Amino acid sequence: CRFGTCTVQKLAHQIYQFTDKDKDNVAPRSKISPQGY
Amino acid sequence: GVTRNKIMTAQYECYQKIMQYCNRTWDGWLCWNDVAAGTESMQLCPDYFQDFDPSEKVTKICDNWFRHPASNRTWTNYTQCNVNTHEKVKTALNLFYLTIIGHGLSIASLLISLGIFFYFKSLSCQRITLHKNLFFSFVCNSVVTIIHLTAVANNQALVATNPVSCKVSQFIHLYLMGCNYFWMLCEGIYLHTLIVVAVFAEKQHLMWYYFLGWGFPLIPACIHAIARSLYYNDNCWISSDTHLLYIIHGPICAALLVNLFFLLNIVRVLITKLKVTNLYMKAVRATLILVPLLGIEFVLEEVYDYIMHILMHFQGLLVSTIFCFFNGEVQAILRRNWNQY
Amino acid sequence: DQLRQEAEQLKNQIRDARKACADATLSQITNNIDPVGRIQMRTRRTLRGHLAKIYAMHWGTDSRLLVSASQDGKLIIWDSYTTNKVHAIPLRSSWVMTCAYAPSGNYVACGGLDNICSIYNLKTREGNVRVSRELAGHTGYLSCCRFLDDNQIVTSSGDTTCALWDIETGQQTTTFTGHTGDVMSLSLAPDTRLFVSGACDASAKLWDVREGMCRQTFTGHESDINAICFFPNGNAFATGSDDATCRLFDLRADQELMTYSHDNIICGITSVSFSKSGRLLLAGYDDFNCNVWDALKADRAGVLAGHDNRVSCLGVTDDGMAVATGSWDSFLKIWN
Amino acid sequence: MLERLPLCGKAFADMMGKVDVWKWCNLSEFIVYYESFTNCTEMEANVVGCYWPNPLAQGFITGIHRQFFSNCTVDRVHLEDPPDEVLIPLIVIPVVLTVAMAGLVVWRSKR
Amino acid sequence: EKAQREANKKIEKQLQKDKQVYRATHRLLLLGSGIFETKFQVDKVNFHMFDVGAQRDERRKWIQCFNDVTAIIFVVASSQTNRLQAALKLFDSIWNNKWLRDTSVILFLNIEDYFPEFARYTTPEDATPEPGEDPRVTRAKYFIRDEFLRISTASGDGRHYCYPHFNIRRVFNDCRDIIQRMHLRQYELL
Amino acid sequence: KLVEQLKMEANIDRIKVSKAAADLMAYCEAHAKEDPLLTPVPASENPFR
Amino acid sequence: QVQLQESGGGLVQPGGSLRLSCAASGFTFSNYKMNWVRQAPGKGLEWVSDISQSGASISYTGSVKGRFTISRDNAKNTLYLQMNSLKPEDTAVYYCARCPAPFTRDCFDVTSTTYAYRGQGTQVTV
Repeated sequence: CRFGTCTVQKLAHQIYQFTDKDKDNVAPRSKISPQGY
Repeated sequence: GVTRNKIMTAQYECYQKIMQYCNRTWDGWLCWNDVAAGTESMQLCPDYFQDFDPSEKVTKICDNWFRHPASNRTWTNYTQCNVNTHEKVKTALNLFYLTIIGHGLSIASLLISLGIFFYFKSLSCQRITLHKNLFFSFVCNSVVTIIHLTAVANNQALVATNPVSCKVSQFIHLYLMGCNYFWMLCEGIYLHTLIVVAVFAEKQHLMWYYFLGWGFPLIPACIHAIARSLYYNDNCWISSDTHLLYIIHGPICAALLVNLFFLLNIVRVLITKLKVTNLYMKAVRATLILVPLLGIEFVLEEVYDYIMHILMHFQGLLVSTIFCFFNGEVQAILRRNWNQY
Repeated sequence: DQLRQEAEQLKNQIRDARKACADATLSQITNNIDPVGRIQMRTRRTLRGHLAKIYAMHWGTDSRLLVSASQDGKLIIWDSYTTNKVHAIPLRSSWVMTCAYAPSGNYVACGGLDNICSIYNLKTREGNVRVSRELAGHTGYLSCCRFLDDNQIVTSSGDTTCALWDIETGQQTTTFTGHTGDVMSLSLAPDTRLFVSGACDASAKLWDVREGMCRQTFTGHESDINAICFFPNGNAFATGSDDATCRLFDLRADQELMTYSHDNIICGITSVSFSKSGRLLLAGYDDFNCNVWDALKADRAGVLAGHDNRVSCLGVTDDGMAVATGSWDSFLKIWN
Repeated sequence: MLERLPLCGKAFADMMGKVDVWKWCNLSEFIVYYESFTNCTEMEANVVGCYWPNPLAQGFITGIHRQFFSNCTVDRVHLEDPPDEVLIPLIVIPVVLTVAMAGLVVWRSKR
Repeated sequence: EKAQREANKKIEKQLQKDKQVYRATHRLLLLGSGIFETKFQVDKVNFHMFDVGAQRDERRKWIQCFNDVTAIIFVVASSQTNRLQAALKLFDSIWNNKWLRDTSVILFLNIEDYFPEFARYTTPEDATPEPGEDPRVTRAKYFIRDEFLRISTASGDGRHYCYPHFNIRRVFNDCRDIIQRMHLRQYELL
Repeated sequence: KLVEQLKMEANIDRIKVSKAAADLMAYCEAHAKEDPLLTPVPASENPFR
Repeated sequence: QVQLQESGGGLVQPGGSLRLSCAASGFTFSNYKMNWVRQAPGKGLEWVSDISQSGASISYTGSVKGRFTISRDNAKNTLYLQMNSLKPEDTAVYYCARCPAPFTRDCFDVTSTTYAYRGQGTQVTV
């Protein structure tokens, strides 16, 4: 938010996003490759 | 791989909803809807990989797609969401651990203070009653916050199921956060009526304080619950990119502003009383003492955010240490009761 | 007025008669005593409900009912067994300083800055409690009162006088004069025919309720005597003064026997009361604490901590089972 | 180039016999073969000067997806903000209620 | 025993109504048949002022009963038996009494060779003399106030505050200031 | 009169302290058993525990 | 027993000197605060001077400030009042007073009638 109280909800969202380690660790190298997507 | 499953599932959904200016296309990760020429459609980075943050928004340009040099083909940059992630994960983990340890220490201190207040019946005035209520609201808020953070946000296996238990937990968590931030307003109202107003002690009915601390926070909680159930019904109500959280964070801000006004009036009355009798010493001392009780730390860069996070997640410990562990009356009773064991 | 020379020569004869009658202090012949050690008494009950500071209390003869006088203008009767309030008597004068429980349990008295000992009927056929008689005639504040029967009661007043009252007629049948300071407390003997008195002149006098004469006079204290209480045998009594010490006097010896004091205790005594045996001397002090003194060895055998304000009164039950301790924190504590 | 994609396209069209008519839109069943077909199209590309997303792919895969599985809704979840007229009153009513309740408690406790 | 709790419920219900009228009443002791009571009420705030009647001049015992009052109204007569200095010693004993260190004192006021420090004494310009008043009258009046204030500021230990005054509104505004300072000290603010 | 009161306080047939000190001490020794404050027996029959 | 027997006094011409002494007994002289009280013929009792238990804090009345001095010998349990340059206004019975509360800053009920803990009084006639 622009307030200071939403840090609990923003932190909950950050945990929901940045804890799934079952997916790929490093992003596949098609993005960093200009001859790709 | 489940990430590749998500990739092909997004492709499936998008290229089914096709039949349901740069022409319609599919980059490989996101659906690019056809728009008029001369404009750039920027979409948000997906949730496929660890190095991709769902916070940053990727770009895509059309003037006939983009002409990447040395490629001469359609291309779009995903640079803003591939970098600046590996230490944001670091600070996310650090803030999570700081929150849980601060809430645990606050729970311990507040329960100890509640035990002291309930064992020493000599302190049974309305001030002490409101202190018990505020401490109990703090305890419940911190407990439900730890429960929602360690069992809903950190484990996506239950969020993928999308049950009714996690949404009910979110509702209870928002309601108890409202209670925690409204008992601060109740304490501020009591202080303003005692100091600024000529209200006697042990006089008022004290029921409206209970209704405002425990009954009123149900209104914004239920409003936000129905609003998300009808407009933003996502999984477990964990998304923080919606404006419906303002339904909860508005009354909190209003109560904190009213508490700031009450604090200003209280320090004004105090400095006025100090005129007949330095002045700045106690004038700032009382303010720093009443800041954690009234919760005036949200109306305000490298470490300021961490200091603010500490001030919020260690507020229960601060209030329990100031108003119970350093209180003159409680301390004196403890020291002269220490002669038993 | 040089008969003062005769008065000073006569008090020397009395002082020399006390020196000849003293072979050894009571504390001297005490080595044949098994020490009682540390008496650890705990708060078994805490009667709450009073609004202001509690000034006095008195146990009933049944050792279950007790009356308490607080300066908020209320006379509450407590059942010490179940903490239940039997009666809540509102007083006309809120400045009550003493309260008494009749031996028959049918009446309760109280008094204070109004110089009136109000009698209340507890066994009305209607069922309610109202004033029976207003004993007026004292020109000073009422400090203590004790019932002799349903119709007789002695009162102590701040006008340096004590009076015996007739509850039926409302007349003072005997007035006891001789004190020079404000009388603070009285206490009847077990035979209720004699009673000692403590005033604000560091002196205690022995009185006869019938003839109305001052039998004996006991000195030795240095400040105002605040409380007094008889021994269970009626042959001695203890005194609490502002000089931060307790002293036990003797009737047939006419001399001070013991002095209960310590260097760390520099605050006076607000109340005194002996147990059923008389072995312990309980005393309420101004340091918000109560100290149990060994009446024979003068060594403190226990401390009663827990009160957050000045202790005013102290009462031991007739059977010696419990001790009610009132204080300025509007609380009553029962100890065992 | 485009003629090579016909091989894997017909392979998938023959491989659709695994799912039944009642399970034509059976999701968790055929996405493995769909990924195999996307890799098929990628392999058919990269031989004439085209990447994996190609206009010829945009013209072939549409028919590849439309030939068998039609008239089946995706049933996607829509997660967006309100139309901004039913949001701001729903936000400013709690604030007014809070200030009104605070004033009411103050006014009641004052007397 | 069951019927006994019925009477205890009836009594505690009455005690709750008696607490509402006791905690909302300012009790005052007037110094200067045993005790005369006066219930006056200002701005619908109830005051209960007590005037000691038929009592002896020895006050060191019955003065402890007024340790919890809001304020002791100490009236002084600015005077030959030197009555003013006798009130100074009485105000001195009241101000430094162990049980009145938290009891404020509202000091109500109303010579030449009985105070040698009056010769070399200057009028503090912070004073507010009333219009049409002789300056030497102002010096003699505020000199007596300084004698009582010198005793009031010689002992910082205690919650008692001395409010000197030179009639019912003065007591009302002073009691409001006393309960305000009482509330700030409960929160460790003052 | 202060003199007449002291004159009647000098005609007292007093006894000596060693006799009276042995009587108050023997009273507390023979009555120590009936005081529960000195001898705390089990609280099975105590109406406050 | 608090006796507080005083000494001194007599007839002295105006402008002379005199020294009064208290003979305290029955209590500890070092723990109590001492006072001087005089009673003029036809007038009430009035406080003259007091001295703290230690001996540092000292106060007099305005009529005697600068002329009379207070002193106490805690080792001898006595109190002295050296009177210098007496006036015919000082002709009164001087009582040696002692308020009953020890260890206290307050000194109550001095200069009062029917008040114990005070001596019989010595007559200083000028």
